[PDB]
Amino acid sequence: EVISYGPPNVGANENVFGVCHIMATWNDTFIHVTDLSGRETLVRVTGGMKVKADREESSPYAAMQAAIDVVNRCKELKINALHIKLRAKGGVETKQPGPGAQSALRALARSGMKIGRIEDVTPIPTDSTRREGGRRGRRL
Amino acid sequence: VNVPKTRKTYCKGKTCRKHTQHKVTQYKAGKASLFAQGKRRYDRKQSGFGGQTKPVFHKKAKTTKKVVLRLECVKCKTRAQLTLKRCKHFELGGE
Amino acid sequence: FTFRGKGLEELTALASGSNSEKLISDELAALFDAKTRRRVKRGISEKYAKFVNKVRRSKEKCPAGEKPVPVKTHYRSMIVIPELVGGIVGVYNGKEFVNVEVKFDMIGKYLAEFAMTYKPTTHGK
Amino acid sequence: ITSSQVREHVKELLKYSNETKKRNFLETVELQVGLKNYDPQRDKRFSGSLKLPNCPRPNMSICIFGDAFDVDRAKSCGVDAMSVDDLKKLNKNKKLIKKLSKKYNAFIASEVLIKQVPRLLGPQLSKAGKFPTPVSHNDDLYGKVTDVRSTIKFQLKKVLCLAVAVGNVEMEEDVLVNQILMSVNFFVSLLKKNWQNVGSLVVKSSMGPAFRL
Amino acid sequence: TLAKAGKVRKQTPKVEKKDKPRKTPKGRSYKRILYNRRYAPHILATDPKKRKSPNWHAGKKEKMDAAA
Amino acid sequence: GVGKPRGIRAGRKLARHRKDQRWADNDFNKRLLGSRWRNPFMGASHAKGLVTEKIGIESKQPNSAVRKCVRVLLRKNSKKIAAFVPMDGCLNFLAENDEVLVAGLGRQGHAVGDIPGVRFKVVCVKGISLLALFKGKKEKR
Amino acid sequence: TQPKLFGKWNYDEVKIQDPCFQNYIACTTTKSQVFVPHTAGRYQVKKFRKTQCPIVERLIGTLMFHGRNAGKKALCIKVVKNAFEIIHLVTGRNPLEVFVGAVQNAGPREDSTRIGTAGVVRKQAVDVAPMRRVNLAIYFIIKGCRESAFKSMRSIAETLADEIINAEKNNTQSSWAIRKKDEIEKVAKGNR
Amino acid sequence: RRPARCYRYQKNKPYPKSRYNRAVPDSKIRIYDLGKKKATVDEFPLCVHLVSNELEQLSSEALEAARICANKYMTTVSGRDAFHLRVRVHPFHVLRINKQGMRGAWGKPHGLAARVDIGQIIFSVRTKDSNKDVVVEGLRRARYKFPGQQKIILSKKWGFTNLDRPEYLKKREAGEVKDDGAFVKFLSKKGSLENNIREFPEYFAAQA
RNA sequence: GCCCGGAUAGCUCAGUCGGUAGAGCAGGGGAUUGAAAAUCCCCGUGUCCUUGGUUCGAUUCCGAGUCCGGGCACCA
RNA sequence: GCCCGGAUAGCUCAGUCGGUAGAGCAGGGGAUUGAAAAUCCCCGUGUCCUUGGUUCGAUUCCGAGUCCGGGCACC
RNA sequence: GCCCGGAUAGCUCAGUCGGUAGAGCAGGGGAUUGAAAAUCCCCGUGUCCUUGGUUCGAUUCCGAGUCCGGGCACC
RNA sequence: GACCGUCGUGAGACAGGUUA
RNA sequence: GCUUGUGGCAGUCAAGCGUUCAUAGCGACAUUGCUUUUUGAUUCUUCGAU
RNA sequence: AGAACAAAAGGGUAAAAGC
RNA sequence: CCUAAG
RNA sequence: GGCUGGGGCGGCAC
RNA sequence: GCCAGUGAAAUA
RNA sequence: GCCCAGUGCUCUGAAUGUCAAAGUGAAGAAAUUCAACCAAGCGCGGGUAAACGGCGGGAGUAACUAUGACUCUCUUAAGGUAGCCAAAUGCCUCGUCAUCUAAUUAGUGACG
RNA sequence: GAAUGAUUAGAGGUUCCGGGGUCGAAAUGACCUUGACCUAUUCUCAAACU
RNA sequence: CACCGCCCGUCGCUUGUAGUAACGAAUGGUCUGGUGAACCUUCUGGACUGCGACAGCAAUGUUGCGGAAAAAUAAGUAAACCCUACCAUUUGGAACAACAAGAAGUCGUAA
RNA sequence: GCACGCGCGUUAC
RNA sequence: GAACCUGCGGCUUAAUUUGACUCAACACGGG
RNA sequence: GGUGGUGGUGCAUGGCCGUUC
RNA sequence: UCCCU
RNA sequence: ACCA
RNA sequence: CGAGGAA
RNA sequence: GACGAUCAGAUACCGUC
RNA sequence: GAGGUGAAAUUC
RNA sequence: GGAGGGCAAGUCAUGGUGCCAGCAGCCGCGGUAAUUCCAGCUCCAAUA
Repeated sequence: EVISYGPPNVGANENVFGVCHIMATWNDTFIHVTDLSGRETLVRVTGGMKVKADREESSPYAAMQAAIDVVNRCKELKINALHIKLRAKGGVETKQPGPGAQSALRALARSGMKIGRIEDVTPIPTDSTRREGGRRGRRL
Repeated sequence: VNVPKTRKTYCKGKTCRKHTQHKVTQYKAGKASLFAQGKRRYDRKQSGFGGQTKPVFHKKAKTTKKVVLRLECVKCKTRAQLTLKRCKHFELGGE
Repeated sequence: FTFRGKGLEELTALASGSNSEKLISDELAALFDAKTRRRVKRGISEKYAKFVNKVRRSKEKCPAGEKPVPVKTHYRSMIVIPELVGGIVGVYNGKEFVNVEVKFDMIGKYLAEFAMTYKPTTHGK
Repeated sequence: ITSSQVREHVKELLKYSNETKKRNFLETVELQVGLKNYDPQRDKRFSGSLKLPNCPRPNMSICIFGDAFDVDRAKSCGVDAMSVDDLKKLNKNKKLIKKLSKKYNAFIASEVLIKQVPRLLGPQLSKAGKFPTPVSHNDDLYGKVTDVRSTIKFQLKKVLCLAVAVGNVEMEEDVLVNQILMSVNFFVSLLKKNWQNVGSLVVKSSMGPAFRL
Repeated sequence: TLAKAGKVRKQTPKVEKKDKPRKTPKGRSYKRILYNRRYAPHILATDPKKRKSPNWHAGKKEKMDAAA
Repeated sequence: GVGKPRGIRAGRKLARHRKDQRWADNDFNKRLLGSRWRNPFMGASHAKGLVTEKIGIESKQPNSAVRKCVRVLLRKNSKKIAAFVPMDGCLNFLAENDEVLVAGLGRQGHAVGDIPGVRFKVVCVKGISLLALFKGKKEKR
Repeated sequence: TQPKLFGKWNYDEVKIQDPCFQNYIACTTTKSQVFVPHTAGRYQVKKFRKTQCPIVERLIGTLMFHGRNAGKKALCIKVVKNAFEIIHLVTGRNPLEVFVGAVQNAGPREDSTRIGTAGVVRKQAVDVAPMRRVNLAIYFIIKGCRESAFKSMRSIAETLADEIINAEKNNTQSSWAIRKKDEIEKVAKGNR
Repeated sequence: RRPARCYRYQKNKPYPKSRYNRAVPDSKIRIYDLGKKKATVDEFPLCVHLVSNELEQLSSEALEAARICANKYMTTVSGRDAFHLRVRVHPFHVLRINKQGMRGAWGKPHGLAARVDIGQIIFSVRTKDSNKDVVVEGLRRARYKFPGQQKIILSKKWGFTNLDRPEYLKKREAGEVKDDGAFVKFLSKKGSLENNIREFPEYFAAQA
């Protein structure tokens, strides 16, 4: 049969934890899963790996596929619960989550997955540095 | 310029004589390196510095080598007989 | 070696037959198309008769020097009568009079059919 | 496996028996191989004995036919029939061309086909066991049936098949296995490269096996 | 242009002036006549809002008699 | 209070102020800067001159017309003058090289609304008032 | 007694299993059980009358729809009757219980609404209604018949017959009708 | 041009410079008859001709000028019906010029003239009696042109003209050319015809 | 003069360790369209450079030929 | 004067191997506009400079020439 | 100064291997407008610079002068 | 000897211009 | 230094200009020449001093 | 014998030397 | 340049 | 390299 | 097994 | 000012192709002759001009007339930017207009 | 006013294929003007023509 | 005359204009360094002449004294002229250039 | 009136 | 788009009467 | 000096009609 | 229904 | 008017 | 003319 | 300033440096 | 795969 | 010296002219039926 690799410990009452990082830009979306120490990468699915048109590299659809794609890979890691660290290029950019955000989570919950605690880790700065554009910014 | 592979060009050998269809290819080349007396002695310089030999060789060619026609019967059993057609450029049987 | 429709002479005897009364004896009638027969059998004018004789004098008096006296008319509605062949009648169209040499073939046909009433179109721009 | 053990298939394998002493009657050994495994047509043989040396062993009815004159080319002997009114209906196909060209030996008939042999008569039969070989087909199929009956040598054609011999009971070793090789020529090697072209085989005499590879 | 100088006047038909029937009194007399033809009590009599234009008599022979 | 100062001791101030703030008047600024003396007539009311040539000028804006004009040479001044010849046939009397008497048109500056760069009127030909030449019963040479 | 269709087709031979179509079809009513598909009814008056129309009357209507050639129900009632005989001679089933199925299948369940903003032509996911679904189904079915029916000796009563059959089967290779039925959903499933 | 020094003599056999001297600077007088051509061969009779008495090379261009002033008057006081000025010299011999700064040089062609043998006829024309002095005075012109020269001679023939042959053609009243033998009389001499003649004809051939 | 790589659809190029020839673009047909794109389906053509041998057969395997591409070394 | 380079549709310039010749712009006709632009559909165009010669066939390959171009003329 | 060049209506300007003379603008008569610009048809106007030659005839093909118009001028 | 332009990779080279 | 094309300079013929007339004053075309302070050819004399 | 005989030009060539 | 352009 | 109306650029009567 | 053998090619 | 394509310089860089001597393998009976891999270098990739040096060309293109901020184009890195002149660089050239002279192939001031 | 191959110029065709005109004008007979080949003439030439 | 509305600039065209600064010239005025007519005064000078005494009665003559013309003199007032600086008022100048005004010129469209 | 450019329509594949 | 029909433009013509021109001209002036 | 005029000005006008509707 | 007119 |  | 492009 | 795109034009309104 | 736009494109 | 307005005075169905000649202090007149031009008539103003 299958040769799983999740630690040698099962139990339909023993929860496994995986920290899922999700960055949702207005261009691309990321979905990452890693040890609760976040120093060893496991699963990594981005909208780009999911569609052809660069404009769709964001999409709600790309979030579904990249999301469900990870859950499958996760049942094999023997992990059922996921901690969520949600972000969105905080830096000096629209500190607002993208679109493929509420879409990704939703997909993980539906396709089974148990959800641990949920954080928002969009890096808000104390100061700032001259943003996109300048003085007047995107005009038109 | 259109030759015709094999054609009864009388010939002999002998131990044959008379005619005999001859499969006639043209002649190629042949390496020498490290056998030729040309070498056996022409290995020099003499020797902490050199140059070459009086004929070596930049002259002025002719832009037309020659056909090394190599007629050769099969009944005569021998022997691949060379001929000499001169006019280039050209090529075997067309025609 | 060429001939003519129904015999130019038979008709001169057919038209000027025993009763050479009405320009178009009932004889010539059998020859013409319904439209023409209609008209003659209906009510043909007399003027068409004095015009007739006007060609008459033109055809004889003229020497064999083949120089016919052109007869002028507006009666474009006239249907060429057998004896009308040979003379050159000038027919009005709109501007002036048209001189046409009457051949045997143009009989039973409206005298107007030859006096071109308009100059068709040439072009460019 | 072309190794020392050849004389283990020969010398060490020449008195195996299956009972007591070693009997009291004559012997019967050889050296098994084949013909060329080519396809019994294009290229697989030529001329030259080993030997070898043998003949039938059991039956010899092979193949020879074509016209109404090919029957007598199998009357004072014994062969198969190609028929006349069959090359336009059923003298070849699978179990047909077989029949005439499918016996054991090979073929020793003549030639006559025309525009029909790329998938029927001459065709379907080749690697099966025949496809127009060299049997001096001109005077008949008997004199060249010295290459199709006895002596031999060992005409190896059709499907595998061949022969071998050297001594009688016991008196061969290096020249026993090296007699088996000697019992091989234009069947073990030939012109441009031919020292080997197979995988394995068999041999013995009557005892038990030979090479245990 | 130039040669087009006085095009108008040259083209104008010289009409003559009505040789004075009698005379035009020049002096206190003229000022008198005027006083009479307009500010004499018979005109200041009728409405000061309905009295005529000192030149409605544009020289109209038809309205010239209707008034007098 | 307003800008002006109301002191009995500050008369001087008000005085100088008026003399100063007064330059803002063109009418003042004009005569004050001997400007009148620099014009073609040199202040004068009229000027004599010789006809340099009769030229015509085009009307401006809503008007389109050939105005009659004479280019004159003033005597002691010696300047090129643009002079509009009045009424109808007028230019028909001005012979080239005759003596002409010119005067301005409504306040020396803007020409009549119609004219372009003309600032003068012609009143005499060979010393004969134009009006005089304009009415037959008067004069002609 | 029960008035069979065209005189030989029991109406009660069918039932609408799916609840969707139950009120958006005619087989079910007492008033619907007609001998002839001609009622010169007054449907198309209120804003949902169309419902109460004996499913086949609808078919006939949608059928006499090509300009010059059409506008005469008289005939069309025929083309539909023969077509029913012909559908029967092949699956010997109550041809209403065939046409009916076909109606339920050939109706797209999804469409895309063209919503363009300043030149760009965008689309969205839209779920197709029932009344609209049936309408599309018939319109579609018939639409196709004429397709081949043109310069062909094949007749409408034949083309149509051959259609109603495959349209019930969902045979995506034999029903110009169901082709769109699938494509419309597919393309629509893309724009969504 | 280069003057007339490469002028009248010899100093060189005759380099008619055709096939062998290819580059003959093309001629100068591509005229020859310039006049009342297609003439009558009766009509414009009595010819006066211009003979040159002096083995010279009446140059190229020169012969031209001849023609020029020739026609000039010919016509200018007698008409296009009056002349016919048969060229009658004509200009072969391509002469040459000269130009390793003095070492062996042959000529490169340099203009074609012609050899008036002393007695030869040059630019000689022909016209009717009433043209005499006309023609005569005119040809004078030329003599004054063209490295002269000069016959301005009055003539006869033969029959390149009138031309005495006067008593002759004035005698061949009856006929024109052959004559010749006596046989296939296809020059309508008059009058019968063939029959009679062909009688007399062999009637003598037989006398032998 | 040696030493590597190639030769395939009109273009650019995949390609069994011998059984089928395939993408991408161009081109074309259609839906959509203010315009043009981008979209979105459906197609089009192949001695797989040539010549022989291996094999039941061979784009493929090997030799040879021509061509183009790479490279590296000399040159009296 | 010597050695070079072209020329092809109305224009600016592609292409050929000896069989075919093109594009952009212009232009002609409809469409949008109230009307012009723009934009959208449709469309037609060639002595391939003249010239002899070769060839079965020449815009193309030779030979001569015209034009418009550029480059040398040093001791 | 010698080497080419243009001369054509009111002013600026082209010509089968001669035989005929042109647009443009001025221009007056219209179409057009509300009137006018613009625009589109029409008029008109001359040895095509003076001589000599070539031809059936020359504005043109020739030859010289001619006026104005670019390139050449001790040691 | 020394400027520049202009050709040349360089050395230099200009019947080019400039100065002692 | 030859030679003189090219430069320069004169000359014959007389169609023309010169309003009337070819020559007072000039002369197309065509043609004969002189000139050696142009220029061009040529290489004889002089790099074993100009 | 004005053509043709690869190609330059000339010679040659007619039941051929051309086809 | 011609396997026939021998 | 050479032949060259002196050398040269050019051309090949190399 | 093989004489039968199909298929892309039959083996102890 | 703008040009890194050219020549030079110079960087960890290029997933791959040459590339010598020893060293290795294969074949003969060896001599010897075929092999495979193989440092640099090369070629591929990048930066680099206060490094050598570079800095285009023709067509159309109204409101007498000539005209180009216009666009069309074919095009090599880039297509001379500020600035500056008949200047010690300018061919024609004694440039054209002034200015200084009675007079200017000189001067100077302009203009491209 | 001989072969060939060049070149002048007009003549005569009781002559044929076309560009200009005519009674003219669509198988117009008939003459007509430039070419197009004869026919007796004219002019001047040839290393690779006689 | 109401967006097929208004409207801006480059260049061009049409009709025109000579400003501010500098320089040139003219007139007038002042400064700097010199030449210096004329005249008041001054020191001279002393023809000519008046007086007294002596040579004669007288014309004349000697001398003493006094007035006194020309000449010459120094300091002075200082005309004119020149040179060196500066002021004022007028007036002048050109191709190309420049400025002014206008438009359904040309290219686009700023507002 | 016809080289053509538009606009209602009639008949039809 | 097609052939006819009819109106408008255009170009012809002796002459092709003329009105009307984005809906608010063109089978409309009962054309 | 009139009659009459499908001759000119719909921007000289009545009357009427279309359009905004 | 207010996207288009 | 566009939507169907 | 074989159901008709931009509209 | 160098680049992408947008445009009939963009060394401009967006985008990469 | 990022990034960036209405779409994409040089960019990583 | 004027008679559209300011600025007192023509509502002449007046003649000529036709953005021409010209008027006009400033508004503005004038492009075939001008209340401002040329002129007649009649008017107004100040009046030697």
